[PDB]
Amino acid sequence: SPEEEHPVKAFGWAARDQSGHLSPFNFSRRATGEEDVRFKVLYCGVCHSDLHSIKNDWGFSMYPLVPGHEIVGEVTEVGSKVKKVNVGDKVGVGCLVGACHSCESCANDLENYCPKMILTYASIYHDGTITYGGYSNHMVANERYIIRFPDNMPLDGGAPLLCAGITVYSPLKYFGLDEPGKHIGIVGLGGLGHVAVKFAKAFGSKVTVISTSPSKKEEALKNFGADSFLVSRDQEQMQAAAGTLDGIIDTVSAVHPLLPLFGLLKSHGKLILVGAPEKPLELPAFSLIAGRKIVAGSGIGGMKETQEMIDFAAKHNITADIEVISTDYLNTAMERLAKNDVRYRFVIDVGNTLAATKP
Amino acid sequence: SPEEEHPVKAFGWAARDQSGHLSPFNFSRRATGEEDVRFKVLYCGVCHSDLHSIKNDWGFSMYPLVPGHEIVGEVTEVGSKVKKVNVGDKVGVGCLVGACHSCESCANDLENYCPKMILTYASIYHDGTITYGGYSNHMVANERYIIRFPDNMPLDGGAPLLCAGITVYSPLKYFGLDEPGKHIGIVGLGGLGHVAVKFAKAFGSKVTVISTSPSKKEEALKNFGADSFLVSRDQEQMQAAAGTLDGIIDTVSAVHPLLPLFGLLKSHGKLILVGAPEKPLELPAFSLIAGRKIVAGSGIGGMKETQEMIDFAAKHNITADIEVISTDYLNTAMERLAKNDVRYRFVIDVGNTLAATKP
Ligand SMILES: NC(=O)c1ccc[n+]([C@@H]2O[C@H](COP(=O)([O-])OP(=O)(O)OC[C@H]3O[C@@H](n4cnc5c(N)ncnc54)[C@H](OP(=O)(O)O)[C@@H]3O)[C@@H](O)[C@H]2O)c1
Ligand SMILES: NC(=O)c1ccc[n+]([C@@H]2O[C@H](COP(=O)([O-])OP(=O)(O)OC[C@H]3O[C@@H](n4cnc5c(N)ncnc54)[C@H](OP(=O)(O)O)[C@@H]3O)[C@@H](O)[C@H]2O)c1
Ligand SMILES: [Zn+2]
Ligand SMILES: [Zn+2]
Ligand SMILES: [Zn+2]
Ligand SMILES: [Zn+2]
Repeated sequence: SPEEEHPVKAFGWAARDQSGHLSPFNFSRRATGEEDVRFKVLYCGVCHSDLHSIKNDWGFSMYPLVPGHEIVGEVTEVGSKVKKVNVGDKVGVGCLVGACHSCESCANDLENYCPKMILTYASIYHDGTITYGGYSNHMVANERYIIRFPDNMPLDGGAPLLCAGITVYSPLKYFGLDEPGKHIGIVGLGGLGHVAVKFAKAFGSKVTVISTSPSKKEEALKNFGADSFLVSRDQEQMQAAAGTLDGIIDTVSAVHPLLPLFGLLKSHGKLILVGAPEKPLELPAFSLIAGRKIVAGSGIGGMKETQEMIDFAAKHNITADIEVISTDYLNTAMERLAKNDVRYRFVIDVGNTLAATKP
Repeated sequence: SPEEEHPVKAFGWAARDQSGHLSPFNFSRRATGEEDVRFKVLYCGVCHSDLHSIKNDWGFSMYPLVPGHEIVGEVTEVGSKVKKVNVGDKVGVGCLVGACHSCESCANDLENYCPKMILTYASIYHDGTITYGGYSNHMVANERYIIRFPDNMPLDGGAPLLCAGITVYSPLKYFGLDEPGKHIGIVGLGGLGHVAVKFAKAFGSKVTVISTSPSKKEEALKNFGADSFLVSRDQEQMQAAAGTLDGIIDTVSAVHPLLPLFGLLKSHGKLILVGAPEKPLELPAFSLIAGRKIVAGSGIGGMKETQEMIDFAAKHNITADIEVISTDYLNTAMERLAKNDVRYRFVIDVGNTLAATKP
């Protein structure tokens, strides 16, 4: 049973089937190994991936499932061989908790592209046990997967950077879209989306937000500093912005038309997909052939870059626009997320509200 | 009318509607300008694009339509300003006959990606008249679009290189798939596909052919030098070749599964689409995200590279494997091409059979 699997008792909220209903769940975590860092969870951002997972949208879900991979907390214990962290330090854990550490990808700081990468939740750890996420009281992870939180970085506002942040920061850098002056488009002004605008602006790029929500126009332009706001619903407005973007970061969580997006790209432009739709997208061959355009994918980021990303965010005072919620509000929050009703990221105040939900 | 539009009478075969039925057609071409090169058409390869066009598969077809853009012939007249071409020289014309010549793309020898590029047929020329292709008695084109044919290359066997050849040569070079030690896959062993294998091997790469025709195995391995032949519908064979390719050149002219192709690619692999299916392809976001893979498109090539391509082909004794046909066999040939019944490129013997079809 989950409660007896490991020596240290743990408590959190989990889903038991694809209805995705979350409720109190008792389990356990391994003892602190020599290279392990144990910490009390203070905050955990809510990623749409969490929603996809509890609902089994991708079909890769095993239950019971404890989601959450934008975890921030305070160190309570460290193994005898830990070097970069001390008890009391503020740390975080993203989407990864392990990898093989013996392949070219891992050697090149790309644990995220390791064929044996281990996800923070819904995966199998090196000890053969299921991984449980951040919607819980405490966490333990190997030092290589521990992110050191900057002193000038709010614990709640910076939590989403652990997944949303690195996921958009990584491709902007890798695909050479972080050049000042370049025109970058962001599709879907949601969790990853609004954070992507912030990073793009910090890199000095001109940003165009492509959205299905006219109500987000003022916030996109006046608060996030987007240079242009396009409603994908408006074919008229889209055509007027034809061939204006050097690259696009698409964060849409559902199947959506790609044709219009390629139209916004300049010759040789790049469309980067980071959203994880449940089903395949439509790709018009002509959209790529005419202008030698590219469509690529990107997943989170390696551990080294994740730390570099949070260090950059702290220097540029970048944080997510969050709505802090109590643990018992999780099911309502999940429905609001499904209905595009959050501006722009939910963050669970685990440290102050989880304990009270114990039956 | 086509016959009165220009001063020089011309004769060829054209389609009048989406049925694609080809028959004798009288038209005309402009007088030889100061920078123009006029030549008698000796051969014209039959590209599947010709088939797509006459059947109006893409919807951009204007009728009457004279296809053909793998044109080879002998110069009969040259303008006073022509610098490198002389009467009697063997020359060729590919998919392009013009561009703006005042933009960045043109300046970078990429007339093919110029927004005002002018296709050899079914386009509008600088004088506002419709362009007619190589299924005709003679051709006239500005010197910048004239390819100088190498002395050691057959006029018929080399004709297909003008479109099929440059189209596969360009991406191999551009996406860095032209190096020994690289394992490349070619999807669809047809007109473009078989020439692609030849160039790939000439570059020194290891080549895997992915086909739906098992009868093509022997020719692929024995004649073209492919190192591996995979039947795309054989899941077991495809599975065993998982993650072995650095890149893939997809020439398929119809909708086909991309998921299996992504499976063959190594991490960070590139899938290059050159085939032009009318309907959209299915693109699973996870196929790109898991491994940071790319799908790109490529169209023919610029004039500078087209000349470099044919020179490279001549140096390596590369030619298309053709079936020479008489002009009056065109409708039967189009039916066979539609049914994937040619090994591997039809080439019209215009110089010896076109005139005979004049009533
Ligand atoms: N690959 C990776 O590494 C990675 C990492 C984290 C998350 N993801 C994935 O990225 C996606 C977004 O996550 P979030 O956490 O950013 O989600 P979110 O907060 O729900 O934001 C998605 C944003 O997209 C738009 N959208 C939703 N449904 C749409 C539809 N049917 N058509 C067009 N636009 C639609 C909305 O923006 P508008 O109101 O502006 O239209 C919505 O605000 C999820 O699929 C998630 O699993 C991938
Ligand atoms: N973008 C550009 O610059 C450019 C330039 C020239 C041509 N093209 C386009 O490239 C495509 C190929 O032209 P070709 O002239 O090379 O054509 P082709 O000679 O007909 O060859 C297409 C080859 O693909 C495969 N194929 C056909 N139907 C298929 C199906 N339903 N499923 C899977 N494979 C299929 C067959 O190979 P197997 O027998 O091995 O399966 C066929 O031999 C056309 O769409 C053409 O318009 C693009
Ligand atoms: Zn996430
Ligand atoms: Zn590894
Ligand atoms: Zn062609
Ligand atoms: Zn131009």
